[PDB]
Amino acid sequence: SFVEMVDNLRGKSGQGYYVEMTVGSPPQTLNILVDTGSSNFAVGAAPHPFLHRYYQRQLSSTYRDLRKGVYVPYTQGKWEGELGTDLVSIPHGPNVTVRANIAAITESDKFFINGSNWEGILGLAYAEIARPDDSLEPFFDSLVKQTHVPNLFSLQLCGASVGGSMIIGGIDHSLYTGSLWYTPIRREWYYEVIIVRVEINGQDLKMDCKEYNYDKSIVDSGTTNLRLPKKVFEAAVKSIKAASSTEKFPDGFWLGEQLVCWQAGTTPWNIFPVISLYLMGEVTNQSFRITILPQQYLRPVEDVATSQDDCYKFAISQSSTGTVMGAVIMEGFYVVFDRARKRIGFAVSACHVHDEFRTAAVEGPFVTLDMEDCGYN
Ligand SMILES: CC(C)c1ccc2c(c1)[C@@H](NC[C@@H](O)[C@@H]1C[C@H](C)CCCCCCCCC(=O)N(C)[C@@H](C)C(=O)N1)CC(C)(C)O2
Repeated sequence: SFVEMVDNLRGKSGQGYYVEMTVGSPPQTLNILVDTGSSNFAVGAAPHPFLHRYYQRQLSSTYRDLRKGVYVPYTQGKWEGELGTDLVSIPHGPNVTVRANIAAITESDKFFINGSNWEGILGLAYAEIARPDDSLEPFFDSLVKQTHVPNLFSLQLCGASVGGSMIIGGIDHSLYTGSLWYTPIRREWYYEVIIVRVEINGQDLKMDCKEYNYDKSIVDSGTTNLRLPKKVFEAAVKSIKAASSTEKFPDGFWLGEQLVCWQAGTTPWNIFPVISLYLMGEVTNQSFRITILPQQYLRPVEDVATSQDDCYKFAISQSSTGTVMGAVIMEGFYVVFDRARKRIGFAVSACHVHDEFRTAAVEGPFVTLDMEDCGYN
């Protein structure tokens, strides 16, 4: 019954992907942002200028207050609220209903986005990072523990405003081509992985592979960009600037604030390089790579000056808190979060990103020595 979940995600570019859910009794319908970078299920529960609707506890006969507060500070944005429980279901998901923890958001800061169509957040990562502490069982743990839904999910995030699929409980073989390559989940808190090699247009960055994972690398659908630690971001940008020196862009573009434009249909894709991330494999001394096209890290932005040009923002940004494989990296791949086997699988998506010459890829096997030395401590 996975066909029912195909195309159950929507979103706007740079504004995440959301799925429809219901909370309470009688059911209250809300759009919920799908976030593999956090572990709290939370929904707006008080008026807010950017909310079209909100969770009204006073109307749900199944609401149970927990007499406990909560706040979550993300990389950017934060909210606070009240903890409680209620019945939750996913209309275009498994045909079940679970009692789960819910944070009713009463105040927020730079969290809700003006005109985004979602009103809450579904953190799908592990208890270790739940707020206030790891005793607040996350939604997906509740789902698996109360139903027979198998302990895994897969995300097919599509670019161009955007759609996708979240298969809860398995893999839908019509959503990808080729082979699935698995990398171990290093530790169950974020979806942490180990990057063992980085190449740009086929040229190795020749860095201590510990630099790629300082102080961690994660798979995070709640983050738009590919976020790279200081030393890696500098090497990658320098490499990307040189490959595209044919044309000139403001330094505010390489800082991810200014947008570059071109005539409608003349974007010089061929001057921007492909980025290959090599990930630790399942077998000794074995890795595999995923190749990112520029159509992925040049995020198209809606120019409302003259809707006659193609404009983009550079979606690779600097980090001081580790590598983040954000939504633009996940886009065009089918990503399997195999919690049951502590591994994350990658395959070319059915909605893969098109270049009339190059293609995104997931290729292996590759031999890599001393992969364990690349994890940071
Ligand atoms: C568990 C939580 C406390 C936490 C704390 C730190 C933290 C993360 C999670 C990890 N995931 C972060 C992730 O969950 C958060 C979730 C967002 C607030 C969800 C709402 C906005 C979704 C649509 C616009 C995305 C813009 C974007 O890209 N935004 C807002 C990054 C900067 C971000 O922060 N997105 C990443 C990392 C580096 C490990 O840092």
